[PDB]
Amino acid sequence: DVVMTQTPLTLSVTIGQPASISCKSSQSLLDSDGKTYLNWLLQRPGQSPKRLIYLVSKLDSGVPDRFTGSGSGTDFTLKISRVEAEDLGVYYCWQGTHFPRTFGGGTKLEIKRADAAPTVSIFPPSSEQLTSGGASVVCFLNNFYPKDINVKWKIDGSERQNGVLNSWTDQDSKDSTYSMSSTLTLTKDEYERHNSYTCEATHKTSTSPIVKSFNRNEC
Amino acid sequence: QVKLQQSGPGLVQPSQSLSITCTVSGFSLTCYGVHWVRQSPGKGLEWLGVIWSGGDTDYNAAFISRLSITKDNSKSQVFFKMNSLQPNDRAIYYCARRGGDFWGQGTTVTVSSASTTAPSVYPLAPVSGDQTNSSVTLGCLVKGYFPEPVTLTWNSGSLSSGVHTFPAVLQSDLYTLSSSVTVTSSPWPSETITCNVAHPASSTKVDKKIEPRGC
Repeated sequence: DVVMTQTPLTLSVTIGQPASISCKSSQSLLDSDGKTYLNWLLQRPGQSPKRLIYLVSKLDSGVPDRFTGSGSGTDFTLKISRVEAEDLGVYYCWQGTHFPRTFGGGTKLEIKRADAAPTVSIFPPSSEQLTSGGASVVCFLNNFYPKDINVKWKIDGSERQNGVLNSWTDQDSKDSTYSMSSTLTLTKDEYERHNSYTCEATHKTSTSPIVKSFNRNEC
Repeated sequence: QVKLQQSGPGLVQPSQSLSITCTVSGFSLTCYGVHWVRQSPGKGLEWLGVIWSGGDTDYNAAFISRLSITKDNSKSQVFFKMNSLQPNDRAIYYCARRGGDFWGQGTTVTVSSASTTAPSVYPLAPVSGDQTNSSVTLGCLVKGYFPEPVTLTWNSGSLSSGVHTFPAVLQSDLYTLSSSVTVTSSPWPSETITCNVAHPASSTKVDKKIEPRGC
């Protein structure tokens, strides 16, 4: 088959700073008809893939001219002159000369911006949920830059590490930061059996954790 | 216009077949081939097959044995049908124009012998609001559902900025999704925030307006 290899696997880069991604095939992409079939796609989180370039250097309609396609035979290169907040996502490369119409493995593009602390919010189990067998306390730690963060729960001081489910958002196309949510979940009774619920996030912006909590005895 | 809208089952039981209908529009099936590529979670875009304008197809060796791509030139519809689906064939299936690259919305396939459980949408409201007229953040929780595809929105798309929907997480074989919204302090009391949810599988359309509380 035609093995397509994209070298930069991941790539962080400051907005306005140049970014090249390389795609190399195990076979020449120049066809007998005289053309070389190589197109660069882009798949932002959530949405479907979008082709930016085709025929190694031709640009699709609407595709901003900050993208440069070049290469020949087996060595092709993509180039964004100045990366903007909307360039985030994974880039793929495919070849349409040989039949398995193979794809490159992908190149994650992560936009470097300054650090930002999470904007933590705490939420108590809504009565409607309480009417069921359990209760879930949710904590929203959003808008921090470095994806790495860690939230530790506490119930009356005694830290909770069981019954917690965290979830990250993946870089936001605007404001380019990250987000996460942690949900501690107990049994209805095991819930109202306590008083203070603590959600605390340790990020690099400070040396002491960010703490958000609530008391069942007061709003 | 030009867009390939697709349709198919989100859940399948092992061995059972999968059939997805790509209904293209904006161009001619007698002039463009339609590709079928899928995307195994984490893995990536894998090419499965194609049917050219001349009705002639080309398949990926690895799938040929159980793939059947057909179409209807006049109805503007391609027909993808794979057989003997195993759990690792769980992915998002696409339909992408051969030429001017237009792709489909995608169709996710879960391959398990498990329920289709309808979600429980519980609102999330701040016990005590922020006196400083800066921001107020509300949330929505969608617990207990199976086939991962589920849509969520705020004030039916009207509320777009400040929305953060976190991918659903799976615990004891169930998914839980969660979304947030951060309006200014002034908005929540005056403007009516509501989280509209819908798990396409059980046909569950729900609306949860975030209301004030106090304990």
